[PDB]
Amino acid sequence: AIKRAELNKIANERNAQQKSAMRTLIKKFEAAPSEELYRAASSTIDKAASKGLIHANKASRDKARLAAKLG
Amino acid sequence: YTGPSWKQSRRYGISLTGSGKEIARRNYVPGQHGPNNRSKLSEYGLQLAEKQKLRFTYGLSERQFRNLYVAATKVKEGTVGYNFMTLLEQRLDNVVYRLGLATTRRQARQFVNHGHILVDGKRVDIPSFRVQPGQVISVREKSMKVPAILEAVEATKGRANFVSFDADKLEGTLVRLPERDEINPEINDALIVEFYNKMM
Amino acid sequence: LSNLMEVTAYIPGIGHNLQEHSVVLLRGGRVKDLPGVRYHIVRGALDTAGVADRKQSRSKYGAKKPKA
Amino acid sequence: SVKIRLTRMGSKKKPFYRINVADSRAPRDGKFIETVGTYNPLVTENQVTLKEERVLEWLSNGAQPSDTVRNLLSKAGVMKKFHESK
Amino acid sequence: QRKVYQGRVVSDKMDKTITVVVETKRNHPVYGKRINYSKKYKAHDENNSAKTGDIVRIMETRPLSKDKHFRLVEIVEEAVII
RNA sequence: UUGAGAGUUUGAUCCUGGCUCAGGACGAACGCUGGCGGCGUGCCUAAUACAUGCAAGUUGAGCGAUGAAGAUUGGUGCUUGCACCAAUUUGAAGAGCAGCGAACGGGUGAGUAACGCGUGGGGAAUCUGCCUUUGAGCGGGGGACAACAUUUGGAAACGAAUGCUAAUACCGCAUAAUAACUUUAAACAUAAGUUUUAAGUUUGAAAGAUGCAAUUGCAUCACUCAAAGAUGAUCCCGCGUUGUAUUAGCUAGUUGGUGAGGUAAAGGCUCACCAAGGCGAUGAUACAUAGCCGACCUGAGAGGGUGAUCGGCCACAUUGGGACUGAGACACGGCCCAAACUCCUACGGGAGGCAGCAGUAGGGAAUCUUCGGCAAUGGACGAAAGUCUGACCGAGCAACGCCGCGUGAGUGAAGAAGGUUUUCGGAUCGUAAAACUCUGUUGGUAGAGAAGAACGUUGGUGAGAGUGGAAAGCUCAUCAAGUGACGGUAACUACCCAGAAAGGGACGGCUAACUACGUGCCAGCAGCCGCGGUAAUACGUAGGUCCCGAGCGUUGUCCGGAUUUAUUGGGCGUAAAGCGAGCGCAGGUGGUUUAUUAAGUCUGGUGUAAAAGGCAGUGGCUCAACCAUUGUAUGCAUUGGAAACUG
RNA sequence: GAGGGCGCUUCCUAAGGUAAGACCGAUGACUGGGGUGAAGUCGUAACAAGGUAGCCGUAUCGGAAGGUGCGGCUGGAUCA
Repeated sequence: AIKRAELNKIANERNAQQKSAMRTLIKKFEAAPSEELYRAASSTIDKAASKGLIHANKASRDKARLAAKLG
Repeated sequence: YTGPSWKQSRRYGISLTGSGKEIARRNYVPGQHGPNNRSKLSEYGLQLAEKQKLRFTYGLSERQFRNLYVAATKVKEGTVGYNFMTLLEQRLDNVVYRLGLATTRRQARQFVNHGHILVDGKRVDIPSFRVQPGQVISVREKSMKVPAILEAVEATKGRANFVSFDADKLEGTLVRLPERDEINPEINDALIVEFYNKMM
Repeated sequence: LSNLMEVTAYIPGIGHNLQEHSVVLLRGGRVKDLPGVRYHIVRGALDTAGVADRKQSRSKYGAKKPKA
Repeated sequence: SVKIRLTRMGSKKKPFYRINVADSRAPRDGKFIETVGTYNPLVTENQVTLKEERVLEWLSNGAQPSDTVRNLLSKAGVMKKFHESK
Repeated sequence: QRKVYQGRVVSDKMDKTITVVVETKRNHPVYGKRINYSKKYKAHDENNSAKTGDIVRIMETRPLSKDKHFRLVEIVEEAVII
């Protein structure tokens, strides 16, 4: 209650706004058997990369369906 | 604390060796029931009688007595009564009392309790210091020239077993420990132990 | 009794000083000779005076060791 | 992640530490892992229980000794043993 | 993979799941005799090879789904219906 | 590894049999008395409500930036130096952008009746910064923005216009691929399957930091992210973890299958679709009640009983519910919503929750104090220094418990003066006793000292990696260096005068302690028998006594006795009791013998409380009590053997 | 152009209302039984073959102890 409100709102604001910059990055999903389109969809974990929250096994569970006919 | 002995001296007729003095005439409890007649007792009455003679003859309290007497009821080596009555000498006023210097144990408890006799580098304020055998008892010369001690305690006398009696320095060293072979009033574990220790 | 129970418990001793709207201590006590009771009252309490040198404890029923 | 600390265990004027390998999260009086040695600095004096083995286990894993614990290890030569592994 | 139990099934009708009876005699501290007790374990069927009389054995593994805790894989005991 | 009963239906006995009570323990109270010191402990109580302080910051080794420097030189006025030009940095708190714990520490048990608790397995469901430490670069440019411009609004609360820095911020984007998958073969592989290499994919930084200096390269770190350990978690299962069957039928995502979303993950974990099961009368649901465990009081034990305080787990944060962040929270001191209080409001709006430590008001049996600092640790950042911590350490409250000593001791006792009874004698004071001789427990005072409460982080020396490099720095082998709060602290000398410092309960028995004694079934006493109606050891009453002590006694709770649910350790003819008799359901029990089996059964290895606790020992606040230590002692488990019994 | 807050409906959805219960407590005019106390009053029963021995289960008539009857047993007699 000193500055940890700023610790809540600046973080939550900034990277939740990055998650707004992650929602349609996941979606807008055609099948697209394209190497570059799967570099996009595969790159979705790694699009901001320090506030991108490259997370443990998140790419893998987001590679179950994604790899499961990625095209 | 420091109560009289109409009970030891009168309700038994014997103030035993916590004081030692056989008292004079009129061995009843006087005032009322002094010129009057006797009474009787039971097995409760001599559980009672034995715990009060061994306890209240000496100068012991009952809190310290029954707590350290369950601590005399520790081991289970058959007859524990040697471990009971063996811890009748391990108080220091009894040790000087069996050096024969003090008239009663209450006298050595008094003028040992005052911090007069400095038993090995400590201003002695417990004469029920638990005694270990084969150790000396250092006695201060100021205590040796206390005129109450010069009147009675330094006024030397005979000496019991189980120690070494330095008459020149009024000291002692616990050689062996006295026991049922050594000391014998009517000590009964049924009476005192089966009066106190979970009456049984 | 706020818990719907006996309007009684025994006052020991000779006499009493209390009246209505007085806080009353509650001995857990029973007398067979006293019918319809479950409890007694602690006389020798904060609201109790008496006469000391009683041959039982000198100090119940509103008493003390006598300061002369 | 891993630490090594004392343990306050004693009287009003006779404390008694007891060295216990710990963490940043570890309660220094409550939850623990396992204590290694019992310590008393200035009575009578420089009194310590040492085994010099599980400190090597949790330095193979890597821990953080305290002030007099680390200086006790400099009074134990296992830091010179870290010169030896060095 | 690891552990083991044994007993008759109650319901040999379900798909990819089947229970087991338990005989286990465990102690009554007053009475002293170890007393039978029947726990139930509904779990895997391979091809739904369900028969009255047989005994399947468990696997301490991933549970299948809800209520299917082991994988009752191997039918070690096989009886015949009457 | 042990074992008593009392008084009671007794016209009289035994037995069944209940009622009585001693003993101990209390987070207890109360009448009295309350000595000292040491060791501890103390809203069990209304998850009541809170004015009143403190409870988590951090660095200027990134950055903006006021102030002090005047980093007083520049007319440094002429005041005989300086109002100033004020040289640009100790640039001043050196605000605020950045990181960290924010989930520490800490309480409170409201709820919670079983994967929560306490054991055992598993990731063939899994994660893990902070540490050890592997490959491993510290690419790559851009741009608004805290602060500052700054104009405002607003009662405040709180924002907004406004451009720009800075980044120890962000971000695209090649460079990172065993990470995941895209491959091609399979040793392996278990219903699922696990496992080596055989083709293609994502993207990194504080190009930072203080510096150092240099074979111009060397240290502390974040993404490069693995290479594991390590820690701390995740969920599933075995095990035991309350009462009510006057707690019967229960269950709708219920239970399977397929798919998808999620997750760290198999998993109706969810959700879609398609299937209809399943549970349960050998207790499922519904209701009450409960934080649980180690442990701990009592019982000889069997056990009963408790969960206080301590430690672990779980749960919670006025109430209820969501959700971001964060590696990790659905978060005492995050957010958002609602409600309930409260405060301010000019009524248009804002703000908060002591079940944190205090402390206040409630309510009682239940106050610890509205005290200091973090050195003695503990944590957090910070290169270090430093910083904060109502955690902790201590001081003060409570006889609230445990210990320990004591208020006198020794000689001297005559019944002595003295009290009381008194058949007139005898009798108290029982070893201060009426005197005498002394003494300093605790305290008197003077106080010498005054308790070590203490380790290097800071600098030097020297060693190692000797770090292309000796530099510098890092490892850690030395010295210098503060390690205060109880403080003149316990202890010790001078010890003062026996002078300052013992009372409480009890006497009809029931268990030991009865006569003066108004009484007169009177008033009262009492756990049981009871009593008191004229001399009551019952009571009021004095003396004598009986047991204890700074505690006595009282009830409130619990254990034992009680074998009074009798496994240990019952009975059923009449004293309580065999159904009102038959079946033939489960369930229980098994004629003999051959052999297997080792399931159970016995042996060996394996798990076991971090602990704390017992059986011992050690030291110590002396010695005390108890603390500190050190072992010992254990279905906590899993694995070889035994065919003697049962199966 | 992508993407982005807002732009923008729905899902779950905390609370509040609804209805028709069930549970559980409190509560209640009058009223049924039981226990306690008087020592009123009614009565002879139950106790001896206790004055008709009973004692049961049951039906039925009494103010009430109780009776009558169905059947059974001595925890019943003089001894049948």
